[PDB]
Amino acid sequence: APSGPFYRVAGMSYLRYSNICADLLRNVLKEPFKAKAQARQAIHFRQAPYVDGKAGASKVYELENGIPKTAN
Amino acid sequence: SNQAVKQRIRAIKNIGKITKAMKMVAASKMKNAQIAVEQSRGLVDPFVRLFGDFPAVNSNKSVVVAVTSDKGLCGGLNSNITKYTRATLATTESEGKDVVVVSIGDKGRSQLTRIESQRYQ
Amino acid sequence: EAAAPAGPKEFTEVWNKKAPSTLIVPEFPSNYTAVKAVGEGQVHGDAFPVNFYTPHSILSQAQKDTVVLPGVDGYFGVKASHVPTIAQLKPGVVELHSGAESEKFFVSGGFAFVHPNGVTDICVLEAATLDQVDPAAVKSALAAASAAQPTDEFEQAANRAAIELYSALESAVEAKA
Amino acid sequence: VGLSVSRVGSAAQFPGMKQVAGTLKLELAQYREVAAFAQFGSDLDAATQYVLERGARLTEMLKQKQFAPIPIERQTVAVYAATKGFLDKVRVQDIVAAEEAVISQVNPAVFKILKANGKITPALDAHLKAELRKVKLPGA
Amino acid sequence: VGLSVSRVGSAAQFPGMKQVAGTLKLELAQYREVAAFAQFGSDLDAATQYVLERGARLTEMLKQKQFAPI
Amino acid sequence: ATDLGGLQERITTTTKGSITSVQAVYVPADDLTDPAPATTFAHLDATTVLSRSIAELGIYPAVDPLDSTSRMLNPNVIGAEHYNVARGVQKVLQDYKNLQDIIAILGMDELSEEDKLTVARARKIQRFLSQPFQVAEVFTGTPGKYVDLADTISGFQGVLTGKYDDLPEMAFYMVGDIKEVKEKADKMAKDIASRKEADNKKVSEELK
Amino acid sequence: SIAELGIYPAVDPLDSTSRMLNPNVIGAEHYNVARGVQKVLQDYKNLQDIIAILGMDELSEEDKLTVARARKIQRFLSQPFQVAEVFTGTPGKYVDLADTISGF
Amino acid sequence: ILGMDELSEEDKLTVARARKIQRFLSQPFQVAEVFTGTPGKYVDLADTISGF
Amino acid sequence: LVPIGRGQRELIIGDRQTGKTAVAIDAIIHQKNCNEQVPKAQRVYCVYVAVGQKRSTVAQLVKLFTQTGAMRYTIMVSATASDAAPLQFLAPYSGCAMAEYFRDTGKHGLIIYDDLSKQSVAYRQMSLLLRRPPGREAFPG
Amino acid sequence: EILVTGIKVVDLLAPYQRGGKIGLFGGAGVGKTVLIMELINNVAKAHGGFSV
Ligand SMILES: Nc1ncnc2c1ncn2[C@@H]1O[C@H](COP(=O)(O)OP(=O)(O)OP(=O)(O)O)[C@@H](O)[C@H]1O
Ligand SMILES: Nc1ncnc2c1ncn2[C@@H]1O[C@H](COP(=O)(O)OP(=O)(O)O)[C@@H](O)[C@H]1O
Ligand SMILES: [Mg+2]
Ligand SMILES: [Mg+2]
Repeated sequence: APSGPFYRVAGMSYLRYSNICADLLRNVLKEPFKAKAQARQAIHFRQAPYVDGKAGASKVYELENGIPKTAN
Repeated sequence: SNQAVKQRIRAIKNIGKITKAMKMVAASKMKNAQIAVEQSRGLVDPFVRLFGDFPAVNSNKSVVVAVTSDKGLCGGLNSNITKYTRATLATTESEGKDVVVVSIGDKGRSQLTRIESQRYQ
Repeated sequence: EAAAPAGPKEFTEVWNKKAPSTLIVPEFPSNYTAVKAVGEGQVHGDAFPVNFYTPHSILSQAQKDTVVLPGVDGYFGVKASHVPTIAQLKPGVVELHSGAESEKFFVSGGFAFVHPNGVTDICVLEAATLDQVDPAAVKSALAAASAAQPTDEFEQAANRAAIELYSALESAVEAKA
Repeated sequence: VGLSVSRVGSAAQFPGMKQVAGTLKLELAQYREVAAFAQFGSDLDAATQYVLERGARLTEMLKQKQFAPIPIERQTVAVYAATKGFLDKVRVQDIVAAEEAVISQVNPAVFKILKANGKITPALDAHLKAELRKVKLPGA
Repeated sequence: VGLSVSRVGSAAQFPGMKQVAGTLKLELAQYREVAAFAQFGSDLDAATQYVLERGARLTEMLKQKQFAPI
Repeated sequence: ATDLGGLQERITTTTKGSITSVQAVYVPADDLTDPAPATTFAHLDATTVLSRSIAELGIYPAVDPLDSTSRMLNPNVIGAEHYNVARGVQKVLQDYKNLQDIIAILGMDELSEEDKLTVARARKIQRFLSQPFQVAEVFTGTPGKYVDLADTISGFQGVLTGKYDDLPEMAFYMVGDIKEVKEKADKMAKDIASRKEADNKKVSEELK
Repeated sequence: SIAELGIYPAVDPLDSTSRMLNPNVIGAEHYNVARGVQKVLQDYKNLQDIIAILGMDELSEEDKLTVARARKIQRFLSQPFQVAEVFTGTPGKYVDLADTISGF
Repeated sequence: ILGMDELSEEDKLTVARARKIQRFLSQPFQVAEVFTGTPGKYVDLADTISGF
Repeated sequence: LVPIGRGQRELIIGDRQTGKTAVAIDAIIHQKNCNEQVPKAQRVYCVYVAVGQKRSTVAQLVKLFTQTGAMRYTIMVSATASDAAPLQFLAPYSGCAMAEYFRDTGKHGLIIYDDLSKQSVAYRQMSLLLRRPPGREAFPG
Repeated sequence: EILVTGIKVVDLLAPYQRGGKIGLFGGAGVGKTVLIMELINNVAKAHGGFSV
């Protein structure tokens, strides 16, 4: 449907595109410096849609390999 | 009779060991996480230099997030911004507009779903 | 038209009516930034303040005389008073110059502003100096990238990003001066 | 340890113990002030975790089974093997072999010289430090 | 309830009550074992909270008036 | 017990006359378990235990609401509406007493939002039990307040239901009725506006 | 306080002592599982001070394991009695000696 | 819990003062000089006040 | 929760004005509701022993028993606070002997020794004045 | 029968019987003479009989 850059027409937001390029730079570093890469790459949080003001939902992320490059 | 006050003294004595250990745990964490906050302060500067800072804008839809804590021994932090949430939320919403209230940290999901439950998504 | 002037010192007037006086006025991020864009200055010659940033690291806040940025329409240099520019950057080498010296960070993307008061800001997400990259992993990654082409458009958007970043990194390590 | 006193003190103890147990009771006293930090997960200033792992292996140096008293020269070596830093920094699954392995593998001449002199001389701790590093425990 | 014991237990109460007061006696103990953890209020995995709404509905069951025995 | 019981059994209402006796009982070193106050407790219809720690808060009369009892506090004697707001006032004051050491060693920041309403209401009714006396007006200066019975039952319905969560805690302190807390909550906000009132200058009086 | 958790027989596992608790009498494998149980039960008694302040969620799974094991051991020291079936309802159990050493 | 580095200027002059006040509260004794070598000092009150 | 039995001794213990008499009064009131219902031999004959109480509390309690009809099955022994110390000492035994008539003849009794903590104080007064040597809290041995 | 005293904590939580025994338990300086003088001030003037 939409227009814009190649990520934006593929449903990919800018924050996911610029993070996919970000960790792909971190994957090819030297091992003294790649040790400091998966520290700031790991995503560890959980979310819950509150559709009612009453209860939550689910969706928990334990990704230590970065932002999901797969579809969403 | 006289043993109840003796082992209650044992209760308060090592609570004074717990909360003195916990204060240094939080002081070591505040020390090493202080330099990460100094680094991230740089990148917020080019955007208010470029896009400005316009709080009192008229919208039809607005997402307000409240960044609270997760564990709750912080003592007057997560309650203070839920005062500052509604002090900021009500002063900007008089146009009959939509509002989504989000919280980061589950001390807000215990605190904001009873003061703003209709707008908590 | 400018008939609706929002702002930080104008937020206080609506906030002294509906919000109680028990709470002091909430802070705003402009109260922590000394440097702005529309108030002129900061050049006074041939140097201009350059602020190179990742979200995790302030890489420079010094004053340089030439900044070479990898824009999406190609590399471009920024001298002392460049035209005000919001330039989207592609994967490439940000090159800082103060004189005879040069530091070459390879960035992953992310914009670069030049402001009407001559200040400039480079806003990237990952900036690796080229001596922190080993080239043996780079060509084995582009060969892993430009081979597998799934028909899902979310992956070929990620594949084009992998192709564009690893190619510019390969040419960044063969272009030693 | 904090409540047990000796008013005679170190003036009536073994001189080979007096130079070794002087730092033993200080590092056990540091361990008592950091005793609440032992139950924590969020580590502290590895200057306090240095106390906490060394102190908690110093208390195991003072455990002892019933109706088996130890000669004094075998105690001063086993406290030398914990106060001078020869501690079980190996992952401490292997306690049953390595606990008694000091006095059983270190050769018995260093107990005869320590008993007859009553003191770890400079000519002896160099062989104590030589003997302490060649502890075999090869089943582990 | 945590301090009031009886030496007889069974065979000295109503047999109909003995079927329904057995699941009252321990279920009030599950109410008291967690009431010393009602200051944090995180009420995890909906178990230490579920006994709170049922344990509070059993103590209000036993409240009764004066000079009106049932 | 038989000396005190010999004296206290003579003070009764008989069929030919009533004695409404009010006795002050001294507890000897603030020990209510001392054998002379403990013996007297069984001889009375209404005990009003006064507390040294309530008086150190400044609440006068220093009556412990969770230690004072009466045989009249029965719904078949005083009516069910007066009785129910007495037992609800004693319910939230006991719930505030159960929180008294969590609020001490952890502060009010860690209570629930339904227990911070318990604390704020019970901190209001223990100021609203306070009252100025017509015999204490000499040494306190404030005039005494006689409160009628229906003004107390209706006033303590309101702090329990939540009709006066707006008002500050100190507006309830040392006032007679629930009318007087509203007329003191105004005066506490007339007074913080009176800092900006006027600049008092005394002019030209040296020759008058 | 053992009985008020509903654990019966309400034996304090620490305050109980015997002359037979000796590896020269009952053997070194009966002895070490007795001392191993009292070690994890004393460790749980020293952790319940900080659990009521924190919540037993940050103990980093070496003291979450010694809580989870000691809480199983407190229940596994309880036992139905044959003389107590007439007021609790469940039939009593005789446990043999080898069947409680290997079970613990 | 924080460190000697971030102490204030008027809060680390007192630390440099109180550290040498408490050194100058110590004193060698004449009765202890028979086994410690350093001779003992009798300090008058006029020299104690001005010295502090 | 705490089920009583027919020959069982059950203590009602608490502080002052916690409802100890009220539990025992509700027992006696409830037996009158059951005695008009059971066949003639499961009837329970209550005895209230009022030791050390004031005399107006006892009359306030007889008034509750005759207006309930519980006074048809109830004996009330009352050695009040004005009575001599050997009368309050002896009134639990006087009331138990009256209640043992029903136990020894095939019927069922229910005795309430209200303030058995006040019998021991009356017995302590006798023993200290017979110059028997005192013990814990000056009680007799 | 109730005896109203005009005191909020007395009329609400522990009401006084019109012909009953009333105790004011106190610990030297807590106010049980000021309370008993206020009861003289409040109920003795409204009483029709004789005070002692
Ligand atoms: N179930 C109940 N519901 C409501 N009120 C009750 C209940 N039980 C007792 N009360 C009230 O509690 C007060 C104290 O009760 P009671 O006199 O039975 O206790 P007590 O301990 O025997 O007193 P004392 O110590 O004076 O002998 C009484 O005024 C009574 O009306
Ligand atoms: N209702 C009250 N209002 C103000 N102050 C009071 C009140 N009751 C007592 N006080 C203070 O408490 C003190 C004790 O008074 P008093 O009743 O004479 O002592 P006691 O209770 O020991 O007989 C008085 O000096 C008075 O200052
Ligand atoms: Mg009674
Ligand atoms: Mg007086």
